[PDB]
Amino acid sequence: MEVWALEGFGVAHILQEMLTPESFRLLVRELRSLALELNHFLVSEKNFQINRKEV
Amino acid sequence: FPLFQLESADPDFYKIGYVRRVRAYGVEFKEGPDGFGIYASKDIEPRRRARVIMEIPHELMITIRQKHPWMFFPDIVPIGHPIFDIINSTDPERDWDLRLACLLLFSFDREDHFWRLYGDFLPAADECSSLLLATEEDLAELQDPQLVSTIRQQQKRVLEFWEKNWHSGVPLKIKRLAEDAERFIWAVSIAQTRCISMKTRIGALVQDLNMMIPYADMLNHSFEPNCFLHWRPKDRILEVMSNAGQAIKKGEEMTINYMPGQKNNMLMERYGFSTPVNPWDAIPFSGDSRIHLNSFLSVFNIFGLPEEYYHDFVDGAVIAAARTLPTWSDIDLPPIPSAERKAVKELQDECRKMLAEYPTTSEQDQKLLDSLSEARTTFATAVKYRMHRKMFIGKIIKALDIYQERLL
Amino acid sequence: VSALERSLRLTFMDELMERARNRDPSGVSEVIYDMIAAGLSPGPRSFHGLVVAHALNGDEQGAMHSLRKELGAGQRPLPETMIALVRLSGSKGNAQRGLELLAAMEKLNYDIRQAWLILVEELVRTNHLEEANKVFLKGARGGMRATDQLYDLMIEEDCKAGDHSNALDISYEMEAAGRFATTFHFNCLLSVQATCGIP
Amino acid sequence: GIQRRIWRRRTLTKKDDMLPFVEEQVRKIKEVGKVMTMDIERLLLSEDNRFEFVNSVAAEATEYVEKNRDEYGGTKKAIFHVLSNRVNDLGFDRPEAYAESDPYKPGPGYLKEY
Amino acid sequence: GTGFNKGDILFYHREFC
Ligand SMILES: Nc1ncnc2c1ncn2[C@@H]1O[C@H](CSCC[C@H](N)C(=O)O)[C@@H](O)[C@H]1O
Repeated sequence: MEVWALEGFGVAHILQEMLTPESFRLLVRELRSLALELNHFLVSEKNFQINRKEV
Repeated sequence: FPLFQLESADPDFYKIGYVRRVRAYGVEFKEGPDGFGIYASKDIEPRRRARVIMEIPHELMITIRQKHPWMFFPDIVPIGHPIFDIINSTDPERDWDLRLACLLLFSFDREDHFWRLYGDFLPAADECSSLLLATEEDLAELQDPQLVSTIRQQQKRVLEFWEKNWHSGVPLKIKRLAEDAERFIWAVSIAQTRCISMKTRIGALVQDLNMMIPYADMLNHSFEPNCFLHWRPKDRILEVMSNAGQAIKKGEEMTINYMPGQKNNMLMERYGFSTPVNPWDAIPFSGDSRIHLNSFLSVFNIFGLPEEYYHDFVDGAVIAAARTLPTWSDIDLPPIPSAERKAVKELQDECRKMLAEYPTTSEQDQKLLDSLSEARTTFATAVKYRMHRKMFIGKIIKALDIYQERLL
Repeated sequence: VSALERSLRLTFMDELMERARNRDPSGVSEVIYDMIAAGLSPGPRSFHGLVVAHALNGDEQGAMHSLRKELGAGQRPLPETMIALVRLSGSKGNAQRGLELLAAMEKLNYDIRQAWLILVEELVRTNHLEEANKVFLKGARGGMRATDQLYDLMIEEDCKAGDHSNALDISYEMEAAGRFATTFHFNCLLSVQATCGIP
Repeated sequence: GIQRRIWRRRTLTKKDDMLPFVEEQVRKIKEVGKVMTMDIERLLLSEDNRFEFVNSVAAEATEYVEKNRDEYGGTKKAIFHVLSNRVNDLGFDRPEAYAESDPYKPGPGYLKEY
Repeated sequence: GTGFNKGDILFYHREFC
């Protein structure tokens, strides 16, 4: 409910501080134990090149 | 030690607005023989951003939509009032001033309306410089047949509208607005000379409005203004903002640009005044002789693109001369001095040929204005108009002489 | 200035400017030495004819040398004189020299907006689009606002060459200046976005 | 119109009916920082979107700290400096970063107790 | 909220005098 209240105010940077990533990096490894891979890709809006984030 | 060392307007002028949330910062309203004005009461130091000079609440204005349908903001006309039918019968393009005049006369009749009080500080019929109030003899002093015919059509259009809508059978609530044609002509004159057109957002509705804005219709015109108007949608306040980074001295007049890019004949048709330093005034040349545009601009330090000429003797008339003189340009080809002197000489002859069209000269008109004792406001306006044009042509002859010599 | 001095300057500047327009830098140099022999001091407009004569005959080194003569003589170059050098540098693709001259005009307290507009168009015209983008962005990020004609030129030429990164940078600066993008500008970006394989 | 010059001064010539113990309250308003609260609302009246106003203030505050690191974090706060500067840019007058101090402090070591 | 929408000539060329 605290996350919802912060989102309702639109305080995006306060929410980021209060959440921080180890929570997501640990999630990827547990999904890997089930033979699933979760890759995070960034597509550049300038040259359309895809970057695989180090997760 | 401290022991050994233009009249101010009526104090009630600012007070009636002030008690209704009008705020003025660092400026004072001063009155002279030529009319009201806004002057810096102190040294307005430059800042990183535009400074707030005046704040005018929306509820003190008289505004109507520029485009059909006609809605009033704030809505003051009651539903079913016959004044709306008169407003609704107008030409959407040409009769914007008639619509504002009907609203203005209607506003004077309302007991609670602010312009009942503010209307007493508007120029009277013999004090307004609008050419709608000019007699046929005042138009004879313009020495401009095109402008005279334009004014006569304006006066004809305004008069016929009153005769059609203020006949004998109209209700008393309509008769008492404009009991005579001169009363309605005066209202249209106020509408033309004082209307401010802006794009505004009111709530969620963005629209173009023709606005009668008190205390902002006291700002005089300048083609190099130190102030500009800014609508603040959130609280519905018109802001008068001084230019960012521009220092304004105590006593300096606060001005806005009424009509960007418009010639003096347009300023005369709308506001009944002209300026000798109008940077958009034009003079009809034959084009047989042309000077070097790049040289002329650099001699007088006129920089920027043609539509945004500015000066780093040189004033708006020299900028106007650059735009109106016949010019040639060949990228970076330099001009031959002996061929440019022939053009300058021939351009000066054509400038003197046009000064000889006027029966009098510029200084004779200037001394005529000083000798006046019982002259109508429009008569002096008509003389100032023709004198300004003579001053502009004379400025071109001087500028060409300077340019011809600085080309060595 | 006496009447005799004015009479000689007219005929000396007549001969000088008739050889600058004749694209004869050698002749324009002879007249300047004729002025020195007569005792007349060459002003900014005499060295302008020397710069133009070299500039018209695609001679960047001689025109730069003529500018050094003008500066070495203590004269102040005209704003038009610098524009002739800036436009010449762009025609040869010399963006570094074009930017050095623009810095000089700012130092001389001139208005570099018009000369910056000329420099970018010369590079685009002479197929130096890569150099043009570098010069354009530096001016745009520096606060100068380009013409709507040049904005439409830079966006379209970049998208025809498949350079979406520069075309997107410029269109962002175009709106920051105060000119909002229209359907034309978006259609230029879409022409490249449709070929990236990511719908 | 023109008469010699003598001219008619414009006056109200019509009736407008629309025409002291707050010292403790005023001084408390400044002490608690309510003045900046009104200034923030004043600045937001000139802003179309309050979220971009917050981002712009933070961006300007970051520039202050990079420029002059040691002057912020104590009595002068960078965000308060930005807000006071933007009020002064409108032409109004505010103290720098809204910083004020107690003049009746009985020397060093003494903390005012709430 | 605040996260919406990504949040030398003329030198050494003087008059000798
Ligand atoms: N720059 C200028 N030169 C001469 N008259 C001007 C002017 N700017 C504004 N005016 C006059 O002011 C009118 C616009 S309303 C401006 C206030 C007006 N002086 C008044 O006392 O009510 C116009 O009709 C015009 O006659």
